Amino acid sequence: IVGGYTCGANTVPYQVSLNSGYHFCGGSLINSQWVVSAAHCYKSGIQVRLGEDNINVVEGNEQFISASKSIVHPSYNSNTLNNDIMLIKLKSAASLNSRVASISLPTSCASAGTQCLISGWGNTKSSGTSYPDVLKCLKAPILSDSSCKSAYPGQITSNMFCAGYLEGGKDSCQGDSGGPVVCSGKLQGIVSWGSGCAQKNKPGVYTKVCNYVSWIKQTIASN
Ligand SMILES: NC(=[NH2+])c1ccc2[nH]c(-c3cc(F)ccc3[O-])nc2c1
Ligand SMILES: [Ca+2]
Repeated sequence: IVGGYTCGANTVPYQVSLNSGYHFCGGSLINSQWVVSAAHCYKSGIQVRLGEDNINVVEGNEQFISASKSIVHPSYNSNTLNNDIMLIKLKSAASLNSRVASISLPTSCASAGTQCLISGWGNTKSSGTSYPDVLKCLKAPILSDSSCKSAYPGQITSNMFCAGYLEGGKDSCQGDSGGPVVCSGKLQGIVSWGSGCAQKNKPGVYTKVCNYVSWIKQTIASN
């Protein structure tokens, strides 16, 4: 997260860290046994780490659970990143409490101008790499579809939306992929891609979760 602030320990209780010997992507807990992340974060050997603040220190509240299976959307296109969503089923259910809690799926899509919270342990520098130990937060608005298509002509599909600042300086970045974009208490986006990080007129692009709620529900119901 570039231009963000320290969230504060366990203030984003649905945030998870996907780990394979190091943090490589974020994710969101949607119920005690499932996590939603980005399809491009897929790899085998994933351990889901819940209740984290400093990912390099066991401070208490952490729950490390192995993934039993990861389900990448069947129509995920790795060249366009269209349908960049994946569901991860945990080997055992997590113990939910005030520090580890799930976030709700939306019933309607969010409008331009909606203010959202983006969080993650990704790079905090736009020019270079500085990875934080604790969770960073960023408040950012959803941009109109015309400004998003004007910024990335021919690369935005109806399953994506832009959020951020066209002046540059505040954005999600590498290491934040798969993490949450929460607006009014509902999970509206998944950190997916962008051109560099916090560059002027190049806002971040997010997977539009409201287009996948029936898919998520039907997939969880059958697995
Ligand atoms: N500017 C952004 N809003 C952004 C967000 C997530 C990213 N994730 C990545 C990324 C880069 C890699 F080289 C490998 C995996 C990633 O998720 N770049 C990203 C850029
Ligand atoms: Ca920790």
